[PDB]
Amino acid sequence: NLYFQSNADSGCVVSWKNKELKCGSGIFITDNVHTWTEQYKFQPESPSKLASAIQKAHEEGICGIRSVTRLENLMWKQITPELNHILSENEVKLTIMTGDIKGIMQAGKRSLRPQTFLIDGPETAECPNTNRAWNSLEVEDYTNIWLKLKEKQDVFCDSKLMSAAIKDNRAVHADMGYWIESALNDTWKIEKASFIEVKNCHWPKSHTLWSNGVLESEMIIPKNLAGPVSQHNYRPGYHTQITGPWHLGKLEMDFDFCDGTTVVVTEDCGNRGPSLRTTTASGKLITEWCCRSCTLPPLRYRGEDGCWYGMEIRPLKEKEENLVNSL
Amino acid sequence: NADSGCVVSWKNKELKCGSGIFITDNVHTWTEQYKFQPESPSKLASAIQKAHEEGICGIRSVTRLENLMWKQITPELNHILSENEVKLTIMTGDIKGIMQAGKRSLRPNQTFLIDGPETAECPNTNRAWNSLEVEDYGFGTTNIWLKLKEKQDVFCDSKLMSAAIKDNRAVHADMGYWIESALNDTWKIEKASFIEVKNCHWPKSHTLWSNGVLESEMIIPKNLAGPVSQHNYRPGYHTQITGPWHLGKLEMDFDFCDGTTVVVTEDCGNRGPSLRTTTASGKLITEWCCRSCTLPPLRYRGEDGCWYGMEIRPLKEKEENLVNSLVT
Amino acid sequence: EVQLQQSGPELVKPGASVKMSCKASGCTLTNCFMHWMKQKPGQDLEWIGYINPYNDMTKYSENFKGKATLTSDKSSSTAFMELSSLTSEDSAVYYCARGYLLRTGCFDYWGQGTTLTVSSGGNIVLTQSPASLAVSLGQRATISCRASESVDSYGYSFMHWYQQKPGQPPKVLIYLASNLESGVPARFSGSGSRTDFTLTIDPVEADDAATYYCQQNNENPLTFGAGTKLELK
Amino acid sequence: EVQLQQSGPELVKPGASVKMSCKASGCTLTNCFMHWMKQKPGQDLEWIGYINPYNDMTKYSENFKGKATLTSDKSSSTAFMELSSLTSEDSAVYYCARGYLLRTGCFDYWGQGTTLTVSSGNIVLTQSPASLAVSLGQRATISCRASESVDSYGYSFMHWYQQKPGQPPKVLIYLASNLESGVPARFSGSGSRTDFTLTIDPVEADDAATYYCQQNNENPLTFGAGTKLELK
Ligand SMILES: *[C@@H]1O[C@H](CO)[C@@H](O)[C@H](O)[C@H]1NC(C)=O
Ligand SMILES: *[C@@H]1O[C@H](CO)[C@@H](O)[C@H](O)[C@H]1NC(C)=O
Repeated sequence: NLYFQSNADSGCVVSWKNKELKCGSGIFITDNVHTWTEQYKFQPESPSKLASAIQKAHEEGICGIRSVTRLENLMWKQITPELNHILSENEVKLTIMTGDIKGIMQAGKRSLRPQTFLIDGPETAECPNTNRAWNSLEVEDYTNIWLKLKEKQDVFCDSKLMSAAIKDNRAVHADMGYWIESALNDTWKIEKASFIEVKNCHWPKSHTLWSNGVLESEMIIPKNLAGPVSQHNYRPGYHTQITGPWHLGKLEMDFDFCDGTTVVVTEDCGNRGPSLRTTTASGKLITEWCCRSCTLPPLRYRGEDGCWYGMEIRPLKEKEENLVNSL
Repeated sequence: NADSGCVVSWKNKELKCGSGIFITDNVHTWTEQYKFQPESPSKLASAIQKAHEEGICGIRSVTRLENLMWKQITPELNHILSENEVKLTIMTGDIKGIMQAGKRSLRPNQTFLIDGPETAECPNTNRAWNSLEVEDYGFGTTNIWLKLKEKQDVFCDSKLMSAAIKDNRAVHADMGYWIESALNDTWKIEKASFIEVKNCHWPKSHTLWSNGVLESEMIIPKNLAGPVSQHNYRPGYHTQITGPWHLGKLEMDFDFCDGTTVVVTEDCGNRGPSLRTTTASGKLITEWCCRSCTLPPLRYRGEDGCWYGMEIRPLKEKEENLVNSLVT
Repeated sequence: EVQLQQSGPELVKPGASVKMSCKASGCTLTNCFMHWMKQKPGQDLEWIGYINPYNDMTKYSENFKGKATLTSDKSSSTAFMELSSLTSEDSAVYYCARGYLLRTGCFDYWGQGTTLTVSSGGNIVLTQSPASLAVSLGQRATISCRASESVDSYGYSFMHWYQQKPGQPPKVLIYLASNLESGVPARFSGSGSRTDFTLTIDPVEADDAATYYCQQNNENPLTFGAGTKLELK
Repeated sequence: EVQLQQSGPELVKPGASVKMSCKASGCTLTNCFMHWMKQKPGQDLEWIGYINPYNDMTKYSENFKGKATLTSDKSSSTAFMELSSLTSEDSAVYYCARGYLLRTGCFDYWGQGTTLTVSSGNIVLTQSPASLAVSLGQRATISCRASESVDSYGYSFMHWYQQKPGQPPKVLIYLASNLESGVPARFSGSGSRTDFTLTIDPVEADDAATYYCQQNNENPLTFGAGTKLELK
């Protein structure tokens, strides 16, 4: 032929562990979670288009919205001064106030439509999630990222942001706020997972490796928390981390011992329950842990306030009542 | 731990540096980036005695790089065989279109045939196939060390496979494949490039969207290392079992063949073996059709011209005058 | 359980840099988060951040990210703090205290202080009431602390009370809203939940004249009250 | 149907480069694959490669990857061949012929040839016989063995050319056994797979020439060594 198939990403890359340098053309999945400064910014194409769907929203009886992704909320912070100003010139007595992010970004059952108002913050019964919009933005085009109002109301994370890759038997599912690594050592299992957000949308199988023959009851990161339905989302001896410490919001999951503690495998151990932290509220360390039928190293999370263990890792001797847990 | 470096996207118009996974297109590279080498040529000589002793008369390579390896290596294999005292000559030949599979396998005067053309004296039932897996990597070109597999299965070596999806454009890739998918209204296969055509199975661990797949809808057939994935669909096309895979090295996409036209008509002929747009003598067949396929037409392009998907038949011309792909 | 030793006082020229140190004893990897706080002469305390020398885990409060740099030496288990470009607003007593991660413990044990002279939808705010309070021996002294947002997590109140005599580091009295720190006389008590807490001294005595601070560690940044100056009649 | 116009003769010093041209008329995008061949004085023909000026599809045979560079001009539909570092081993007559892609057609039409003088001041086809003398009215038999089948899709991609002195080859038989339009039926070819034979019966006065067999079943395209037929 005479066609140059560089519709892709062209450049060079060096691998520290593999000890080679490779150039060429293809697909580059970058880690947009462990970046030092903000690589991507959310922006709306038309704030006035957004102002329409916000009036229209309250006219539908909607009191507020809950963000899907963290960058959506951070967009809502920079954007709220002008959204209230276009509202002021169009003289609607409805004020937009946006607060900060809880742990999980809970989903809401209402939605905006294309053409006081509380963005995020904590929960409230005066403006419940039943009346909050959620997942009504999709990506338009593009470092900057432009957003537009969505068509249909479904429960799936914006596919235009997701990515996955597998090579040299190391697998990755990635997001603006997720980074899930799996690897082949005897068997395929999850090894690390990084979170800047924890969302409540569904990971679309179109962006999932090995999405066949999965029992959701064995997915480590739960489906309801944007867990990918994949056999890479698997660890032998662990089941879904439904009650993991997802309330930390930003956390680091992996498989190793928490500092100063030990996990043993014993059938005498307690059943799997809500995740406990290794330090009491007073700062005491609980050194001896166990699990009934898990596989070492233990599933451990690390967050802003210390080290937590997977659901199946219980204290060996210490009574659970003295421990901080995630309910 | 990962791949760190920089990348420029011409279509997206940005530059991005960072750390992650870089899937390179190892098919349209200008030089041979990777070469297969054996860890122990002496171990390969041993496992071939046992093969020949068991009645295995030859072997068929899975991947193209495997055949090239058997070429660099046969002078040393015959020298290790001669020093070891055994009247057996190995001669390994060239590659046909499809890399046909054999039903036997290796385990960890008289003649031993590696690849080459087909034969009744040494049929595929009695040839070893897919007995090598990757050990580790060199650096640079870049070396790939191979060793004998512990188990006999039909799955392509996973250490060579890769997949990726970002910007709603997905890729399933290999030392010899490069299969692109994209979301335009719907998810469908768009382009797929081949330097080899192999006869192993694309392992589901390295497959995107591998649930609820019908093999009767996979464009690249499961039997030709087609990935079992809903990224391997195209509306209005079914499995291309009789595509021109004998071409060996070819380029699939969806566009009209130079100088031809496809129309959608219920009067068109039924789907059969893939035909070529130029007759053997060099005449061009300009008018084509298909019963219920969706335009643009599925086309293959190889060193000998432009072929069409199975459902695209000539409109006026009698099919008997055309070259078709039922090559044995 | 843990002993903290801060470096001597420093007198610096405006615009230059200064580096002060704190050496810890009785630490382990799991505790031993060395926090740093700033106190203008007779003022509230600002939380700068922490650094654990064994881990090199660090955190800064937003106000100080260009200003402070926390570094460590695992070997001696010593923390260092560097203070960028210096202005007269940086003159204060800078305390190094041992603490823990976010919703964890209190400032158990304290360094003696290093005195710095320069010459030639947000934070949780704690409001203390009253600003000053005068009382006789035997009476009941009541100090209250209002948080603008709940300081509760996991069924605990991450709220603490400290007493500070002049020219001295604070001392822990009540931790977790209501627990009597070991070795503190039972006349001190704390109570409350969510956003409303009260310290009570009953009966107040001759020794108890000091300034009383509430502090929270339910969320970063850590913040203090304005103080309550308690004085005898 | 197609007219090929090659550039004038070139006398070149050893060590320099040369760029010769070929201008095509009556081409379309779909054919118009301009192949290039080298013919040492009174020797076999080597296939250099092709370039289609409309497409810029190009292919080189391995021997010429360092030597030849093919370039194009869509506007005039002209192919250019440049010949890198020149030695007297490069002295030859260089032909430009219209052909097709791999298993397709034959060298339909040929340019007149460019004579390159360098001075200061795979499927192997074996042709038999090398030279052969025969009398008027008798029968000439030339045979061509291919080292591998040149058969594909039920055709034999085997062709026969006649080359009078000082002139490009001409097609006589295409696809092993088909008579090119206007070629006398006294010429006939037969065979399949690896064994082919051209027969002239009866040979006549005009039939004194050198005869080549050629295949295009697999790259590179290859020729026979030639058969010099002489009268008596
Ligand atoms: C792989 O597994 C073995 C045994 O299970 C273990 O000793 C080794 O550390 C593992 N390596 C990894 C997880 O990189
Ligand atoms: C998407 O579909 C439209 C429909 O006509 C087509 O014209 C367009 O070329 C397609 N886009 C891509 C990128 O193939």
